[PDB]
Amino acid sequence: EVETFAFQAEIAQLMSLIINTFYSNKEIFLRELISNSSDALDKIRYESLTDPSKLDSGKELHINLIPNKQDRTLTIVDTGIGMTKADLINNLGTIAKSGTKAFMEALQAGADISMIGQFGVGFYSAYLVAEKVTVITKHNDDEQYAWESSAGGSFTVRTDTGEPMGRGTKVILHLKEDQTEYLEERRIKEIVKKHSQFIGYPITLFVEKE
Ligand SMILES: CNc1ncnc2[nH]cnc12
Repeated sequence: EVETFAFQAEIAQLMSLIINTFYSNKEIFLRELISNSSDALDKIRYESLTDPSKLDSGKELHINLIPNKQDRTLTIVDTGIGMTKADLINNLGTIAKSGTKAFMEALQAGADISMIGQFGVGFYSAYLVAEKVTVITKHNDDEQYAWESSAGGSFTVRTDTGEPMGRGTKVILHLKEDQTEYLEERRIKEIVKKHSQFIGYPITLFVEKE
């Protein structure tokens, strides 16, 4: 059972702008997604301070980066608070409609695309490098779901049959054919050290057999 939804018009326009604008500094996508994971780990931590049973689904708090050259995917995994089905449908827990309107107003007044995170919609910078994004997520108060979109104005939500993750979110980037540099260990390391060196959770870069 798969359900299909239309993006609100402002989010559809934001995604088409990210996909079709000439902008060379694409590497900022990974900074924005690591920051999103850190915010979600802060949230489950705060809830656990008064109710430790919230970590019955997993006590480790971390971020993993997993490249796969055979599938041409780069995946970002966190053990944060996760998303309910309502959260996924509601623009992955963001205020994306008003955030877009601010981002547009800022771009006209001189800002550039790398400031996207200051408006609450940094998740959509994934489309600088991906042609499709799949999101797997599990919140303590709901079941495991998969969200997916290739842009084009719609997304799908379904109940996920894959491996149970316990609690958290997985962002799988199906990369554009000319953006494979972001599967290389040296390149990922460079980007993390430049943009994310003070994140307060351990970041582990997996390697491959090759
Ligand atoms: C983008 N929305 C998110 N909500 C909850 N956990 C996450 N981890 C990465 N992105 C998120």
